Amino acid sequence: DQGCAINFGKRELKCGDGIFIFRDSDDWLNKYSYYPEDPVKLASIVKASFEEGKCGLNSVDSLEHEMWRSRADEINAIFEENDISVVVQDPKNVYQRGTHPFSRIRKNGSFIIDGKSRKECPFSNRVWNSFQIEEFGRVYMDAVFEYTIDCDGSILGAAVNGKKSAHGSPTFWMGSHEVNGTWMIHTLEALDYKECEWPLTHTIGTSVEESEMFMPRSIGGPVSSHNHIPGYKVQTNGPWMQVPLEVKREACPGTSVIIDGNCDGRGKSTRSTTDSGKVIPEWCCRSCTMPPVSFHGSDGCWYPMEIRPR
Amino acid sequence: DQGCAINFGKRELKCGDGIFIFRDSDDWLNKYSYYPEDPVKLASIVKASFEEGKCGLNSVDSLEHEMWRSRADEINAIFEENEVDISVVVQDPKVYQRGTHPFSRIRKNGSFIIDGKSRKECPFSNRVWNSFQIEEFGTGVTRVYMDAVFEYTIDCDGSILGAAVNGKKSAHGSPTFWMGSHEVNGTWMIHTLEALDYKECEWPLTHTIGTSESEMFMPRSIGGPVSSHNHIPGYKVQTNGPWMQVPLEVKREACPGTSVIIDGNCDGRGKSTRSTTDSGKVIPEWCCRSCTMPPVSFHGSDGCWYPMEIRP
Repeated sequence: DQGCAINFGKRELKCGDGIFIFRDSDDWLNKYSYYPEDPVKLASIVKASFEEGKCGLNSVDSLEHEMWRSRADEINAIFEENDISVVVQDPKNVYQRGTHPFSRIRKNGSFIIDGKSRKECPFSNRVWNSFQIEEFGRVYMDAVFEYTIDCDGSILGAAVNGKKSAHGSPTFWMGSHEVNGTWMIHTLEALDYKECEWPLTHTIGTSVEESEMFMPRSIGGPVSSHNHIPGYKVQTNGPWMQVPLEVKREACPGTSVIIDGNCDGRGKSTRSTTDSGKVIPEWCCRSCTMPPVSFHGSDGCWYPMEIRPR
Repeated sequence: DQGCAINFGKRELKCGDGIFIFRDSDDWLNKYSYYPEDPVKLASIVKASFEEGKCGLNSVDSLEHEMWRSRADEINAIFEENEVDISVVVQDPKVYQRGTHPFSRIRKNGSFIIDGKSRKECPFSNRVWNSFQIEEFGTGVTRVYMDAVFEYTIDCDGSILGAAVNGKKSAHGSPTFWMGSHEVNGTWMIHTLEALDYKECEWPLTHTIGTSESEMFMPRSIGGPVSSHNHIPGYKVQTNGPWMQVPLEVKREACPGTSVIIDGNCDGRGKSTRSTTDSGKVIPEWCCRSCTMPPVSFHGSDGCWYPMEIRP
């Protein structure tokens, strides 16, 4: 990796060789060309998997969904030639957990790629995480017949430096820093809602319990010391199911939080506006930090589980 | 951090933002100009430590030793001008060991030996080891600034470390250490390891990658990441290894003029032994228990050495 970074805090320019992790993989929104195994073996794989009694798939991330939407037509043409057709519907960005791996090779039935749990096949009868990537990047994919719950490590990244760190992915970016001795989040952009856990071999400083972390493990978020914000426990019932998120350290427009010690807390997150689009600027919280945190997603301003409407 | 990686001939260019670590920290050998706390208060600190019963210091890294060598004279001059019967002399550990005291808080020619042989009068007990912290990492056109600390700590300083992982690639870094792992057919395994000192500060738990103590190649106490990335298959922890040498280079190749054959009959797990004997003659009769086909061999001061699993 022959490159040439430049800092501005410590004022370096140092060039040479090493390891680089770019965020801009979060910005190359559509440049990949996902080529699965081949236009033949994949067809037989899905045909067999349907023939065993798996109604439809369940994408794991936006990359899988894009690949399937682009390559449904080739598989349909192949089957035409050699009684099943794949119809790729749309989840907004809320890829949930399927509970089956692919199956081994040996009316108009359908293999819905990721559809609503319409009482005809629940999430139980779906294949979720049964691909793995061989080339970093055009990306080639290979099928797998073993169930897994950890995300694919071939596309992840992590890095630490002097008082700086960053957990990356093409659809995720968390950036921590150390101030006054401790490590705490300061950037967080999520473009999906995955449910694959972060692998241990790509976490930095795995020496924590799952009770101080900000982003929970199941939603997919590194299990480390860098992943937590002081004064806030795990965000189980957070606003994680939304479209592109951003965790921000500022009170949401028109509202205010006054640090108290008498108002109940630790329930579920609540939007700043009511169901009729009216703000409620009467927010309290228990012992929290001086500024509040607030997500910025699909509906807009949400608040963490420690900030309640008084 | 707006930098990028370039491919020659292919003439691609991918710039942006992120985190960048470079090996070349093990290439830039002499540009640092270390500045201590200040010319005046460091003198008072070492004077107070001497008054409380600490014979001398003990450097931990090459950076501290070079700083002391460069800046002993200023402290000597300040001491002279303040009329005090002390003077610091700095010797030369070729191998930095462990003291047991932090700097003491401020409130015939005595000797405050920086790092010299344990001459049965100033043992390691009366020595200060790890009492500094880099605050700013300089500007350059680098000038590392150091601030005292009065609490004993056995971890190294994180302001100069760095770790990174990517698709099937990893690297733990320092200006005096570079381990680089990769993932081939399953697990992770070292493929490059260059050490320039013999430190004894443990790697910090917050700058490791995959912290999930009997398979690690480089031991913990010598100072080496506690991670799954830190091991070589078939070779267990290197307690009595050849770590005490000047720049090492863990190489995966047979040693010159020798030969290794895997055997299920010979002894193992002893101590590291050099390829050439005490008289400069090789011994090409090397055996190994369960090991791997390409043997590993530390290349240090005297040349070839061998791990603890390979015996003559």
